[PDB]
Amino acid sequence: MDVFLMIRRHKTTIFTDAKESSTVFELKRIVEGILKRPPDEQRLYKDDQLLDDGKTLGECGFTSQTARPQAPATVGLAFRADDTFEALCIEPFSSPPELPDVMKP
Amino acid sequence: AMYVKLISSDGHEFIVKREHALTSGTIKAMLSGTNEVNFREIPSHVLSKVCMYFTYKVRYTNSSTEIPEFPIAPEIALELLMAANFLDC
Amino acid sequence: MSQSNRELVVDFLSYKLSQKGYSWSQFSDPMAAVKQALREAGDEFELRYRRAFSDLTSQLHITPGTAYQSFEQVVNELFRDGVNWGRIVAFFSFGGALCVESVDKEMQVLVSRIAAWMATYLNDHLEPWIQENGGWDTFVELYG
Amino acid sequence: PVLRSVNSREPSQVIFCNRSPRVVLPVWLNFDGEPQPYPTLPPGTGRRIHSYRGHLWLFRDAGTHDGLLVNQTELFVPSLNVDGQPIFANITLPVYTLKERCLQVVRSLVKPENYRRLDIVRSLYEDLEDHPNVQKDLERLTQERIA
Repeated sequence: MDVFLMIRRHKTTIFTDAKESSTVFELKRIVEGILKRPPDEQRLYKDDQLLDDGKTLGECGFTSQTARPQAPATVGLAFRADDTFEALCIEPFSSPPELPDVMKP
Repeated sequence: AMYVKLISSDGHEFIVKREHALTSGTIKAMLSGTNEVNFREIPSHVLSKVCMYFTYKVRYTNSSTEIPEFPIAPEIALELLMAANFLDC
Repeated sequence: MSQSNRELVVDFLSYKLSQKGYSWSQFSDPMAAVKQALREAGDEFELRYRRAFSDLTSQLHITPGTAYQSFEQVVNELFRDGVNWGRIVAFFSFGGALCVESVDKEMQVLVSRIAAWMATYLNDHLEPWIQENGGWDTFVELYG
Repeated sequence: PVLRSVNSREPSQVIFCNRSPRVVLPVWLNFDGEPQPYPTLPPGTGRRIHSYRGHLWLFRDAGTHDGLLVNQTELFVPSLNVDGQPIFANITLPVYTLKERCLQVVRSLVKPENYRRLDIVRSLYEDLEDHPNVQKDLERLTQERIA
């Protein structure tokens, strides 16, 4: 069963899919192919929870009812930097303008 | 497969599959005229929703599954309408 | 006055037969205002409800032995919810269509029978309503 | 009258199945070619209905008149039942274009008197005002008889 995700770091968002039985490490391989950094230099987060490389995407909470094509689940990404790691930082999207009057009830 | 980078007007980089981005005829023309497209007047909160529509159309087109609704909040509907008219999708 | 209704039946059947090329004389044998009014009304009904003619043509296995059974079923369902002027001209248009098709299928023996079926039903089950609604003069005013 | 039900009088058990989030209005094209509305189907519900072989059915959003699909196509023609089991007419959402979906959401929030008070290109006023209806869809389906 497929789950649809948004891998997000800083001002970068990756739209990808994976099997629900796919593991977090395998998802790191997908990130490695795109952003050219290996899994050992990655930390994937669901909200603010660190995900083990051994758990499947379903065991982390990414099911077909939470990771849908029209509403993908968000996975955080942090890269290794020198002897330490950088903190998780996802810069938010822009904000929509105030709802115009003709659209209000 | 191959990926392309769609850059919003506020600097957000969206990395989608090239097949999915080619849903828009405008993006297919911008790419064919290298693997990046800069949208000078599409904000990130709109371009993100457009990318979600690409992964939504490719999954459910020609599929016999029960298709769910593509949701559009009222605060984004007017800008998403303008973006879709420009991108032709 | 009873057989003044018979005159209408014969007049309307002669009219629809002469539209197809057949004479009433080959098969048997103001008042002119109601005949002309019922003549024009049957033609207008025939134009407005052409599908009813097509649907009935394709549903009635018409046969001299079973023609009366088919006539009574059609007429009884035609007046199921009561009678009105429009249905009465449909009753006339049905008998006209029944006659013209009987000549087309070379069952001309039914042309006289149909006229008696119509005259009988018209006297038994329709004349009470007609006189209660102002007679045929009311029909002519409503049509003009 | 090109698109009309055939008066076959041959019964055909059909199950209208609403596999969409919309309140579905089944539309029957009569023998005269006109569309007639039938009782609506809430989302997820389904009724076993009596129709006839050769009849034509369309399915619409009962409120916005958005076009829906039946068995992946636009029209439904019931057939004779094999083995006494009914024919399923599965009504689903089509994958709308983003533009049309956006037009749908805006149409449901702005009264038609206020379409012009929105700040968009004038071509989007005419697009917002061209509501989906059954009549325009029929004229397209009739003119697609060519080959």
